[PDB]
Amino acid sequence: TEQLRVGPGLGVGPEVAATGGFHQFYRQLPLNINEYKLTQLPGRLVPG
Amino acid sequence: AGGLSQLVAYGAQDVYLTGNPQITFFKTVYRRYTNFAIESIQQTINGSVGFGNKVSTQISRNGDLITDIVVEFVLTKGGNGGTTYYPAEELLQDVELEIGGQRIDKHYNDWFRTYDALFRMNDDRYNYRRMTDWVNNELVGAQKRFYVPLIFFFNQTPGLALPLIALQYHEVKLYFTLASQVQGVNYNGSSAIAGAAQPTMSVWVDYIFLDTQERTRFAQLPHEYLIEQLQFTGSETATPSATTQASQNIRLNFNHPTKYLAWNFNNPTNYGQYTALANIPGACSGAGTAAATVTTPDYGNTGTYNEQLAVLDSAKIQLNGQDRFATRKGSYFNKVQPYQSIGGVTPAGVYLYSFALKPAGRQPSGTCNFSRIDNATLSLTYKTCSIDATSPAAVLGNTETVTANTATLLTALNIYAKNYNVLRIMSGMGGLAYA
Amino acid sequence: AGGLSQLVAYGAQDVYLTGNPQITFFKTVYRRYTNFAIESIQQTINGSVGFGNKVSTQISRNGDLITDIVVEFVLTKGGNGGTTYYPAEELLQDVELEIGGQRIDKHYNDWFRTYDALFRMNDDRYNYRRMTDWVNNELVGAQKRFYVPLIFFFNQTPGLALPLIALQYHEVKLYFTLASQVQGVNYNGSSAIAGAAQPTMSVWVDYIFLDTQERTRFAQLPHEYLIEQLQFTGSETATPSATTQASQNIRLNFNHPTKYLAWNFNNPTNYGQYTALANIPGACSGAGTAAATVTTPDYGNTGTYNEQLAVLDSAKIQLNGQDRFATRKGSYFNKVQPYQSIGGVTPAGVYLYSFALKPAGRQPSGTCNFSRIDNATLSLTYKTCSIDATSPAAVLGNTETVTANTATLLTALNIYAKNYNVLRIMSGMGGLAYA
Amino acid sequence: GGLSQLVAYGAQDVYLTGNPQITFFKTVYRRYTNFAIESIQQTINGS
Amino acid sequence: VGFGNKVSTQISRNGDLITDIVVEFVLTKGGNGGTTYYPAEELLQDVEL
Amino acid sequence: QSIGGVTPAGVYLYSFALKPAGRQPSGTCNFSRIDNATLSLTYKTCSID
Amino acid sequence: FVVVGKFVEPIPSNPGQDFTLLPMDQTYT
Repeated sequence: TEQLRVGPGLGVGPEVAATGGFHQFYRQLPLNINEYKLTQLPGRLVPG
Repeated sequence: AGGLSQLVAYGAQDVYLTGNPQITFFKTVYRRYTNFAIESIQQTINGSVGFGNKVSTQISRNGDLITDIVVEFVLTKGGNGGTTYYPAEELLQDVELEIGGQRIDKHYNDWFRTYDALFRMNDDRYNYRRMTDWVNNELVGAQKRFYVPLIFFFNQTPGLALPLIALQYHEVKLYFTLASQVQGVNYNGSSAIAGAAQPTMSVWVDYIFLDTQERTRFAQLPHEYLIEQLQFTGSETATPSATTQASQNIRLNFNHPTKYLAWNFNNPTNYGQYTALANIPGACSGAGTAAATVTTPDYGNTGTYNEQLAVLDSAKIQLNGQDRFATRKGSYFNKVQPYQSIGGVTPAGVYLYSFALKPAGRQPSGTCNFSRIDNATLSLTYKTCSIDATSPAAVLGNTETVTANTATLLTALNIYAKNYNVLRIMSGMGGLAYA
Repeated sequence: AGGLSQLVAYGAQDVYLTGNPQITFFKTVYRRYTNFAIESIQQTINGSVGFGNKVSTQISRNGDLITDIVVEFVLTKGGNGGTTYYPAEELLQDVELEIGGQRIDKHYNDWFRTYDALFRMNDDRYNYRRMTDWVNNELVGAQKRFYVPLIFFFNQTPGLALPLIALQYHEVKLYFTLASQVQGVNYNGSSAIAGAAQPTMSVWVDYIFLDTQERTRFAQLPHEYLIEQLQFTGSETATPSATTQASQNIRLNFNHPTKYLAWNFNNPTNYGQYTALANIPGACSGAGTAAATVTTPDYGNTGTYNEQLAVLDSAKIQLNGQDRFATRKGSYFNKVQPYQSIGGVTPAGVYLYSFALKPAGRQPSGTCNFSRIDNATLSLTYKTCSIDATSPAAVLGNTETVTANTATLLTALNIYAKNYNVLRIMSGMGGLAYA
Repeated sequence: GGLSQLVAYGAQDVYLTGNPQITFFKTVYRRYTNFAIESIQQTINGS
Repeated sequence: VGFGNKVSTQISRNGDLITDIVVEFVLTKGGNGGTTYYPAEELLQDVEL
Repeated sequence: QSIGGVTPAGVYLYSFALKPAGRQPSGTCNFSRIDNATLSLTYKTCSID
Repeated sequence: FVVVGKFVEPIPSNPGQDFTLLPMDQTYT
């Protein structure tokens, strides 16, 4: 066989043996669950 | 020789500091500013003044803008030195700020105590104590005028002065609640002090008088101010015991971009008591001697930096069930957070967690917007209350995870959040942008 | 009447302050900033933690930038209150900062002590002590967690947050040396304390998580940072004697634009001892009593402001054989220098000479470039050690040029220099521009 | 962790971080004129 | 506020329209049951708009 | 104000409506657009024999 | 996409030799 020996590094296809060194740039943020359950009501005034 | 011998020692590494210079430190150009004047004007207080009463005042239109507000109180000691603890602060139970008929903010005596304990420091903190307590060993009957500066955003920087001038159709009011009792003034622990004087109260507002063009601009142009607000809810503490480490998940009903959270545990009976009582100097009434009783604090020394008497073992904040940061010990929140973010010293039992680089400043420096967080939770772990508080050795020589048996008296939990909002003022009216 | 009466009192002498005004004080503008979040994350320590051991950690790539670093220790008391002195600091003998395999910087326990002595102050200093020592009269067996902040250039401000994200192909490491002995923890003077516990250690790094705009720019663009470094050379003191004023000329093997020099004399036996021991109330173990000895300090009170116990009579710095400034007395370096330039209070035995207007700040403000000085030398004159330290009258009533006979124990000299270098980062790699 | 705060972005954040003007992580130091400071004893006239 | 005193209030602009007004009072019994008759009503001697 | 009947001790009502006894509605509070609703209670001291 | 430049710095005073530290992009498909 060829014995590929893939290295570290995520966020890319299998064609890349290594992408990052000690700190890869790829980062993922959480989906911020229940974001629709927040209304964000504005403020209003009273009759002067 | 002399200073010239240093100037000659010039090379490549100096270019980064002094090449193509932009400034000089030896010539300062001061900025020309507008013409203004400041006047201290007394406000009229409606409603009977006395302990436990609710009174109010409307801020007069003497100037164009307002900044500092200081509340004066006159109290007489109901007992000897060592019997009071920040009594003027205790007395001003709360204050509401209403602009245009809308609540803008609200502070509580405990916030003033927490705020001071956490954000003031050094000589400013001492001068503050001098204006709210008796600190020169005064005796029973001593009369003193106290000053309790308010800490609303417009009372912290002139930059956020309220433009009464731009609020032509809107009133600005302060509502004050006076405590039913003040320790060492009209009550001693649970007992009333017969004959105690009722407070004399007066509210002072420092007004800014602007010159012709600046006044014109304020009156006619729209303004928006980025201001601070305090969010606050009182909770029941998952009180620890000699037999267990209590823990508690507290869902935080907070909103808005938050600079920081602050909290404390306390004995609701004894104002400002954030720590357990013990027979060690200052930790209880009579501490260190035969009369030491670990049921009542040495009121004049109620606060302490002695962590052993604190009850928080560890804590974390979770957002939507996910850890915000790794769990840290109570001393992290008490000593490290303030070191990093404030630079002062925080008393045991008072905790801070900042979402901001510099939460003590006016300028936002990173916030946690809870208006976009479904479930914000503060997770607390408490210390084990197994130490016999009447035995100094038991207290002073013990381990990290334990505290005094008297620490179970700290059953009240106060959680605060300091956030930003926007005060929009225009066309004679104003209020806050967000709810 | 009132404030308006001041506004109208306007004329020619006011033009310089308010004519053609540029600014106001009553309307502030906060600047909008790039979105980020800060998280405190625990690192993994390799090597065995214990007294005298060397351990290390590679800072993980969890966030983008790093700022504060805190090394936590859990220590126990091997004796009663008064037997320790900032033991967390004594324990952390040194910390070395390595980036890309290059030594960027390195701190020593003595520097942490010197640094504190010169730059922290007021309640910052007190809160700082609370995190490194036992300050509430704790007893033998007591256990506490200590927090020793690191003081590398990036640990003092977000402004220099190290862009780990821009260092894609380089390691960032901390190497920590733990002292073989810590006073009042595992040793008492020269005596080991049987049963003493080994320290528990944990090191935390505060990470900055950037939003996309900046996370992208930091990763893609080159960077340059003007940073500070500590240079340190240890040497022997021209030990003074009752029969003579010792003098010494120490060639200073320093380089780079130096913000300031700092130094102290010490008894290497006792961490933080920069002064002589004496039978005056706070200067020695048992001082003021029949048990007083001037061979051992009251450790909890090791530091002092009593210059009578210090050994520097006078000093000057020569550059290439030429006097930099006229010779000044030791008290100039101990009291005046920091008054004028820092604003804190420096303990006896610690000296500062600044080349900078603000040695305590980040902004360069005048430096002495030692990379261009073939021979810089520190010239010292010592006090005469003829005062009988066991007699408080002898000490307290002495003269300017003399000190304690026990001042001859301060045989070690530590000379520090803080300088400015340039950190450059490009294409995932970096290091410092000058050697 | 910290990423969970970054994502909590809403209408109220435009005032603090929208159209950002500054950052906190790149201090720009002012370049200044080169100088040195020396403490020199003066002659005092009169007894 | 007290017996025989005249007090007044100006209504704050805390909303657009107003309806109900409730005057709260705290009174105590100066004697036993059977001694009072609608005492809070008696107390509020009159109200002028 | 809202119903016109008499409620026994221990039973409490808070209306977000002018007339909660009707069908219309007169008015409502939409809790589906409120993220943190809470009822805050203070209890009496249980000391009476 | 990384930006590699020349790093404009002042001329060295005494020597002309220094450490280059060429950029490298460690990634292998």
